[PDB]
Amino acid sequence: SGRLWSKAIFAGYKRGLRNQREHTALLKIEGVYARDETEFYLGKRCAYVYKAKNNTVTPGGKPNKTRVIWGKVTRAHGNSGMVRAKFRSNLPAKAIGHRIRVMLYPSRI
Amino acid sequence: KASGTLREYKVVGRCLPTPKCHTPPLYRMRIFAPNHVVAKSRFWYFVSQLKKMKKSSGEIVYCGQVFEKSPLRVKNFGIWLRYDSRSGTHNMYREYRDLTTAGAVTQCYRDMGARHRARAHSIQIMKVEEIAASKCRRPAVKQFHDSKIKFPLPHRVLRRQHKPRFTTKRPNTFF
Amino acid sequence: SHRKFSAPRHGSLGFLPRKRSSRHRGKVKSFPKDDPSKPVHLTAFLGYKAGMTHIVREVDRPGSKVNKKEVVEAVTIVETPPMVVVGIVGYVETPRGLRTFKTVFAEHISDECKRRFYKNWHKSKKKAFTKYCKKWQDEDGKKQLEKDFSSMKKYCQVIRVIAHTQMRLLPLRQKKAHLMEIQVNGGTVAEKLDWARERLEQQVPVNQVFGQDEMIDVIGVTKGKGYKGVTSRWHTKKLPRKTHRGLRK
Amino acid sequence: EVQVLVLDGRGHLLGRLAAIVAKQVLLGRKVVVVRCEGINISGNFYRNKLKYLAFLRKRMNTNPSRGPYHFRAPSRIFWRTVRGMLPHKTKRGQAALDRLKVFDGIPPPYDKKKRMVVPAALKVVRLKPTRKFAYLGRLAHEVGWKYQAVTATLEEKRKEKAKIHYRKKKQLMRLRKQAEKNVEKKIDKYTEVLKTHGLLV
Amino acid sequence: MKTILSNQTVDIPENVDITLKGRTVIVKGPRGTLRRDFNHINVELSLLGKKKKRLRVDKWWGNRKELATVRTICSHVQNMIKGVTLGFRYKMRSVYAHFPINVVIQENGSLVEIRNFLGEKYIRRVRMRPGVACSVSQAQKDELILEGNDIELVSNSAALIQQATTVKNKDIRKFLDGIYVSEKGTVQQA
Amino acid sequence: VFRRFVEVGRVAYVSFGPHAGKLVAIVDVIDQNRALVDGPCTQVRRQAMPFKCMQLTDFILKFPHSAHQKYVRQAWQKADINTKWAATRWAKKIEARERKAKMTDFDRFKVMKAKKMRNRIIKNEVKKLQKAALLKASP
RNA sequence: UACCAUCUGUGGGAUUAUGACUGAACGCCUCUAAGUCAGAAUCCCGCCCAGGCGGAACGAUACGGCAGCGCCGCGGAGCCUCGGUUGGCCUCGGAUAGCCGGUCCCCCGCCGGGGUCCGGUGCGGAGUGCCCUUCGUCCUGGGAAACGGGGCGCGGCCGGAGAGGCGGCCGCCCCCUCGCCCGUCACGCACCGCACGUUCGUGGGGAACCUGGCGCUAAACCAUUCGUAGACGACCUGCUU
RNA sequence: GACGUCGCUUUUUGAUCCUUCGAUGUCGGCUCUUCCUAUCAUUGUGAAGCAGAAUUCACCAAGCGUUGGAUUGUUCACCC
RNA sequence: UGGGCCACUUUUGGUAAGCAGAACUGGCGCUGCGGGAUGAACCGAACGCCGGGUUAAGGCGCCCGAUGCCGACGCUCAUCA
RNA sequence: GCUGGGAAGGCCCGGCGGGGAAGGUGGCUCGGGGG
Ligand SMILES: [Mg+2]
Ligand SMILES: [Mg+2]
Ligand SMILES: [Mg+2]
Ligand SMILES: [Mg+2]
Ligand SMILES: [Mg+2]
Ligand SMILES: [Mg+2]
Ligand SMILES: [Mg+2]
Ligand SMILES: [Mg+2]
Ligand SMILES: [Mg+2]
Ligand SMILES: [Mg+2]
Ligand SMILES: [Mg+2]
Ligand SMILES: [Mg+2]
Ligand SMILES: [Mg+2]
Ligand SMILES: [Mg+2]
Ligand SMILES: [Mg+2]
Ligand SMILES: [Mg+2]
Ligand SMILES: [Mg+2]
Ligand SMILES: [Mg+2]
Ligand SMILES: [Mg+2]
Ligand SMILES: [Mg+2]
Ligand SMILES: [Mg+2]
Ligand SMILES: [Mg+2]
Ligand SMILES: [Mg+2]
Ligand SMILES: [Mg+2]
Ligand SMILES: [Mg+2]
Ligand SMILES: [Mg+2]
Repeated sequence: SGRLWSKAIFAGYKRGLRNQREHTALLKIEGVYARDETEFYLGKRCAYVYKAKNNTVTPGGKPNKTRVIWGKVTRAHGNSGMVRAKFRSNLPAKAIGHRIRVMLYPSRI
Repeated sequence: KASGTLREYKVVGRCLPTPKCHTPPLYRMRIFAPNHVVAKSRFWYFVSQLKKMKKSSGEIVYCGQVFEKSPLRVKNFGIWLRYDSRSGTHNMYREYRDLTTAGAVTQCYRDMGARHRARAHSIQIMKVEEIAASKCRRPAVKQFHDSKIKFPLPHRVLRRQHKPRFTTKRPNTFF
Repeated sequence: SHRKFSAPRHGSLGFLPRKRSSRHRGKVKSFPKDDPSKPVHLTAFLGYKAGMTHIVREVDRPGSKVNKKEVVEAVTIVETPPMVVVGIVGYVETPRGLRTFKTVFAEHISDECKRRFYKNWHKSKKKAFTKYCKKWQDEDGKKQLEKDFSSMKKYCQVIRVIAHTQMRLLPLRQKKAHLMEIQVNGGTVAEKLDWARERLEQQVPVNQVFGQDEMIDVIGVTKGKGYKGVTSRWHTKKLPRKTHRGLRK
Repeated sequence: EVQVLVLDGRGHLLGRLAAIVAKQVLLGRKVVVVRCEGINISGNFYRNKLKYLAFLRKRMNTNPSRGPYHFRAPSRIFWRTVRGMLPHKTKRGQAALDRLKVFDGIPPPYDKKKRMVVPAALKVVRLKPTRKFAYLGRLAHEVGWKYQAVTATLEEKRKEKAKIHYRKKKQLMRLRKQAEKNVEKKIDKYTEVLKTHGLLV
Repeated sequence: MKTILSNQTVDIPENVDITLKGRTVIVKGPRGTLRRDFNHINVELSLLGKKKKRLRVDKWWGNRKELATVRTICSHVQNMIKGVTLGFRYKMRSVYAHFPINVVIQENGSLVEIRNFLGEKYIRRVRMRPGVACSVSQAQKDELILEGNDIELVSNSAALIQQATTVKNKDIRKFLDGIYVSEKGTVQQA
Repeated sequence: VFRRFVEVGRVAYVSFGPHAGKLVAIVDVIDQNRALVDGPCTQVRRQAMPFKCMQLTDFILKFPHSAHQKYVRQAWQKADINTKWAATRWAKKIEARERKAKMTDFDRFKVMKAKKMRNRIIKNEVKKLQKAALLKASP
């Protein structure tokens, strides 16, 4: 019943032109295209959810094929939406262009 | 000398009092500068070109911003300037419409950079004064000298071209 | 630097990949342009090269030196028995070109036509178009077929007739027939469609396709010579007699 | 947003539309661009034609069949501009280039959908009105595209069908207004709720 | 330098009726009707009178290059008004030294054929623009009269014919043969 | 064509800037891009303003150019604009826009229920209307 | 096999230089500024040659035996494997120095087109938009409905060809007056603060088992011949009537 | 186009010595393809001290063509 | 180690040269990194292995991080911009 | 806090007033369109 997370897109890693830093991720959240709108999402949890072959244990449920890399939004990256986030493990490069959930967790509203 | 929006300063200075003339004369300039440090630098430049006086054997007895006397009345401004191109240097007289003297001088700086590719270190402003409407020469100001002036805003180009970035309806320019 | 004496290009670059033809028949690749003011007619035919001989005729060319005198000219003889129209294909023109919309074949297609459809007629069961002529003789299949005709009439822009040669009238070893699409020109699509379905399952002679003393085009496959060198293949100049690793290079 | 984004190319400037499309298609977002024959290019027709003919001149003189392929359709010209703005020698750029699809005219999975517009690439927004421009369809047709007449007739058919559908929609809207005027006395309780919270001026 | 307003006005006679569907002028005098689309120029056009019928064109923040177009549009509309009131006629005379230029007018004044231009055997045929009628004059001997309502069509047809009869590989200071526009008048002369 | 003009006394609507969403009277014109500007009854003191930031309305006040604030203020008050505007439908369109922005969650629920029922009633009446309008049997 | 014999060798478009038309700038003039014209061994295309890790239409689709295959089932039970995704928008043409909507009088075999007239225009008949909206049941009222809802239930008809793979309407019968809004009444694992929950989805692909009804019973390659072909492959042919 | 003066080119010859001396086969011709244009001819033009014919000077233009010989190893040259 | 080479400014021969020869300082050689698309020497800055923050030079349509600012004022149309 | 102990600006029909002018208001003269 109902979505309860905002949809973002893994846009790429933090980088200059010829050096990329894979510990920080760049996220484009749908609907926000300025810094003073990115202010709401500034400490929210975020998740890269994906499927694989083997079964993993699910908290409060039965084992299935879904896996999650957890992270959180850390700050804004440049004048038009585009936050930068920090995950527990660095995100795989096959996730670029794909969906990342922003979870409305720890709440300040 | 770079820019911004300019302020007008009056800088008053003098040579240092030697035990030959115990009271050297004071000199005063109106100087359009980004800040008072640039104002004092330009003062020493101009007064060193005019009088045999340098920053070492001299002092600034006053450096203070001239506020605009009537910043709510639209005035005409005549600027007498000199500058130098890639070839030799030229005298010039420009006219502007503005609320502030420093605003008109800033307008003159951006205009000289636009039309003659002249840099601020090339420009020297030598006179700036408030012209009435019936004494102006330039048609770009005399066309605004009209009491019953009236014009539309014909072709309103959309500016928020990215909010939204994808719409379903094409914009309208007539309003 | 500067090849020092002008000579033109040996051979033509408008003719190359200079490879074996992928077909044996000879594709038209361009039919005549359609104008609906003309009557309905065919635009091509399929013959067989018999041989050559020569003729004697009297020329009527005013101002020419051979005016009202007799000349001898070589001729080529092409045997053209009448072609059997057995099918009809329609084409619609799209922004990607011109695609085939719908083909309709006829009942009772001949064995040389089915021979064209098979690669080994000896070991086959000869089952081609049997379920199709079933739907021709049926009545539920019959209303389906006229629905296809009506849809072709209301949508297609180019119709062509599938006709085969009848090889039993030829002195050749080949019993397998040659099929061909021949564009139908000169009318509305409805007019040429009823005309072609009138001519369906039927013989068309070269007397009806072509006429006396008109100028036509011949499309075919050039006589085969095999792997040749540059002197035969491009007619380059032979190198002098004292050339170490070969002259014909 | 997990649906396809369908843009109408008519009235848009080539490189600006290509840049917008390229960033979208790298970020995800399957994009269809229809009516690529209506795309405009700034600068006059002759100098745009000369730019294309210089491109046609660029040819691998040892093997032109191996050389650069000069596509002629306006859809493929737009596609090659987006290809030039993409990182197409990588798997990511190739996946984005596959995520993009372009068409001449409007083919019929998309003729019965709503087409969007990118105002940052529109000619009326990005060019002064006293400036020359060219048409991608005319440019393509004069550099060797074969299919501008068939596309024009199919577009005329599509416009007739769209006029019929639009007249149906207008009759439905008139009926809905009539129905509001009929039963306003039983929706007056609900109408004032919507007016209170900013819907229904 | 952008002038705030540049404008000027065309008077309209009583027997003409003009309509403005935007930047599209339809002129409706007695000799027919004309229509011209000016949607390549950013001006505004307005009808003023109810019994005097002035037409203003306005430019509103243009520079020099687009302030020219004001007077150009007004002159085009005045040529339309003249074309529907009086109609344009171009009288062009045939000029030859030795070989007489034989002009024959095929169907209903819409085709002209010049036969013996400079003694050549090639027959040149010029198609008139639609709405322009050519004829041989009766008052003077070797003279074409080509008439119409559109000045652009009539003058382009005259220039077509004139550049058709042209001399090649010879001295065009001698060899002065051709057909040249002698005068650009009207019909009904009032 | 061109029903609205930049002139002295023309009332414009400031749409963005520090004075966004405001009403403004044009006092004078400063050189093709700015206007001397004063809203004394809408709490905007006199300054220069870009034509890119202002949008022209249909109200024109009556005072000579470069007049003082008391003159523009009493010209605003005699035939006050704060009642002509706001009961113009541009202004209540803005007002509806901002209350729709301020609409809360429980309000959103009530709007959903009301709009759902209203659409049900309108849709049923539309169905009845077209099924009655199909009663056509004339030669 | 030879200019050492014989045959065949082609059409348009935009335009370049140039020559002009109307016509300002500059109350005159001016091929030029806006707008038009003619224009070539050039250029592009046709014609002709090849035919894409590019498509299309159509044919035939495996036993005399246990022997396969296809279709109609949600018809069932399961296995592996690839994972994305987490409501929909079912559509005028367009203009931008202008648009959009609705009506009274003319015309088109009683709908569409004009001319009035009336609205709106920082687009509210609004993509900053619109439509759907999900905790579920039980007693009990009120209006909304009553000309209804739901049958992967039957049959028929019409429209869609550019890539139609779709959409719409009638007749037969079978269940409910429930579902939409405001209320009354209580109950459900209320799993004791905690993550991958929530859809698309009966997803896609691949083997295998059971279960019925309707059907179908082929080709290709080799070998062999041919010589219109050919280095070899390839290619063109024939083989109980 | 004198006296002067501004350039371009790398089809001349110099100047230089950066690459190559555990090796880049060193003149010319023959053969064959492609490119350039600073156009000799041909297409379309403008100018002339362009009457015609012939010629000269320019422009768009490199699509197409630019030969057979005597002498010389010759590139160049010169003649038929 | 006693083959040096390059750059601002000064400077000799030479028409000049990515030529030859000096002075002064810095570099490269012996040196990676950010920028100059690419590059011994330019511009920034010199380096143990990492996290956070911020910068230089340089940028911010898309490739490609960053203007998706309702940025400011002008100039400019190029049939080799 | 400082500044020209900020400059401008608001209100007090600022009041006795004194002048001055045009990007010239009213009133007048002339020219055009609506009873
Ligand atoms: Mg040569
Ligand atoms: Mg030997
Ligand atoms: Mg004139
Ligand atoms: Mg001559
Ligand atoms: Mg021969
Ligand atoms: Mg020209
Ligand atoms: Mg032309
Ligand atoms: Mg032509
Ligand atoms: Mg050397
Ligand atoms: Mg050296
Ligand atoms: Mg060596
Ligand atoms: Mg070696
Ligand atoms: Mg070797
Ligand atoms: Mg070698
Ligand atoms: Mg040239
Ligand atoms: Mg060629
Ligand atoms: Mg040594
Ligand atoms: Mg040195
Ligand atoms: Mg060393
Ligand atoms: Mg060191
Ligand atoms: Mg270093
Ligand atoms: Mg670097
Ligand atoms: Mg560089
Ligand atoms: Mg760091
Ligand atoms: Mg960059
Ligand atoms: Mg970026």
